[PDB]
Amino acid sequence: RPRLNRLLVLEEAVRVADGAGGHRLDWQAKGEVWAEVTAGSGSERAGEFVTLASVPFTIVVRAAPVGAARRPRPEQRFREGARIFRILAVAERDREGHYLSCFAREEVVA
Amino acid sequence: SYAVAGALQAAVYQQLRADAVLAALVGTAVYDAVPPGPLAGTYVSLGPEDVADASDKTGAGAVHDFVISVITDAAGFATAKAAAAAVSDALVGADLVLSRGRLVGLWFLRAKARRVEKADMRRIDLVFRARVEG
Repeated sequence: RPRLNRLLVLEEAVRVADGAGGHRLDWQAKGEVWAEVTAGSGSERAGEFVTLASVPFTIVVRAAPVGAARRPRPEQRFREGARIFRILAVAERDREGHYLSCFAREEVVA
Repeated sequence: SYAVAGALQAAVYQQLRADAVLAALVGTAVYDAVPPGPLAGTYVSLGPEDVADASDKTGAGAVHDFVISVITDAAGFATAKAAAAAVSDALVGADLVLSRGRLVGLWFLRAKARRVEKADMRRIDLVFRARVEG
């Protein structure tokens, strides 16, 4: 079972729509959650015109029912200081449902 | 490249970051070499040229169809279209000064504008033609 040792700020961006059918993201902070972060094999990735530096980073938080603020959704992101962990999906580790699997990237531009 | 293109990129980089708009939309994030850090996310990028050699008996010139891409991580990409509106009016009708040789005109060409990686980044290319003279 996980050792939730690291503190991560959950961040949901409120989506103000613009004129052309898109939205605007500002990323205000939601509450702070404790989670363990487990790195996978990391390597460079050909970005757009950047040489990014990605790592898999499976993140384990505690769970919640789906209509609650303590559930990280995949449109959210984590942040430890200035390290932006994205969220790819959440996936319910245990059989009983105590913990979740977040999946990050944390791609600094290298 | 031909002899001019070393100074053509140095002139179309210096025409950017002195344009008043896009100093308020993109900011300082106009670069060929992306500096290390957290990757701001609304940058432009000025590298992928290609030359076509419009020359003559007396001397030589060139036609540079250089590409200036605008990248954004925003939800929509009316942000990038507003940023490349600030790119293009800064360059068409340039009246630039080069370091080696002259350019006679800086026109506009194709500008593809699609979704690049994982439907998340939004990159809009801008091909500009620069007929120069060595």
